[PDB]
Amino acid sequence: RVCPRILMECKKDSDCLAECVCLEHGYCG
Amino acid sequence: IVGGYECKPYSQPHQVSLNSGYHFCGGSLVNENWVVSAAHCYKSRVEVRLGEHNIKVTEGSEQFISSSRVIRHPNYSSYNIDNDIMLIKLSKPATLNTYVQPVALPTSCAPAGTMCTVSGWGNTMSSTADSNKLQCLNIPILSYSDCNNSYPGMITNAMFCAGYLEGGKDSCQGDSGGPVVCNGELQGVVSWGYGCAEPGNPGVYAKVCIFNDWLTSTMASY
Ligand SMILES: [Ca+2]
Repeated sequence: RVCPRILMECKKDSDCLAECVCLEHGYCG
Repeated sequence: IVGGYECKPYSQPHQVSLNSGYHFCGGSLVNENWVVSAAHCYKSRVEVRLGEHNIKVTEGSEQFISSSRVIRHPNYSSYNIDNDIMLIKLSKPATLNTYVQPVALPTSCAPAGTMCTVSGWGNTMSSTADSNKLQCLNIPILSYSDCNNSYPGMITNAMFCAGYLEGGKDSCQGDSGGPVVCNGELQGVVSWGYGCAEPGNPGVYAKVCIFNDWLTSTMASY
């Protein structure tokens, strides 16, 4: 949703910035 | 970069990769000692990699330089990604040559309809375009009406939209901090969007032309 375009690894949504979610591939988007 | 093409090697010689274990954001060289990027790309120490075309291969053109200072805009707001611009001072000056050249700061704001180039090593959403080789995309600046209509009430004076409302061509994760260059001047820094290359969701960019006073005073403050 508002999601900065930085490449960031994640497991769960809370690892991401703003309204980005952790997408299946292990990265925020 | 989604919907773009592989850049001619070193055609964007101001482009840098910010690396802390892997590429995570881009940036632009604006003189021998300083790089402009996005404030949400902040890390206290980053390695800046210049003269890159394929980031996973040593080509002989590269300069890897550690930051000595990383300075976010004082008014950056993480909640809504406002005033998303940052300066990075290199611990030693870059050697300027055929592969590494600075980009000029803007003399004025570019009007809607100006055609610009954005570049980066981010997600291409394609099995054909390799994100390890620098990608290039030509995008027009959109009017504030179009920009605010796509993201109602979310667009501040420090932001502009650029791209295609039909979708298909856009910047994407891994491109943050990189350049939007229009007629030889850095007009934007890749910042945020909803998804990538979605219809009605163009990319939003930090508007460099309103930060010239902070950028040029900070590049000589210390
Ligand atoms: Ca390389």
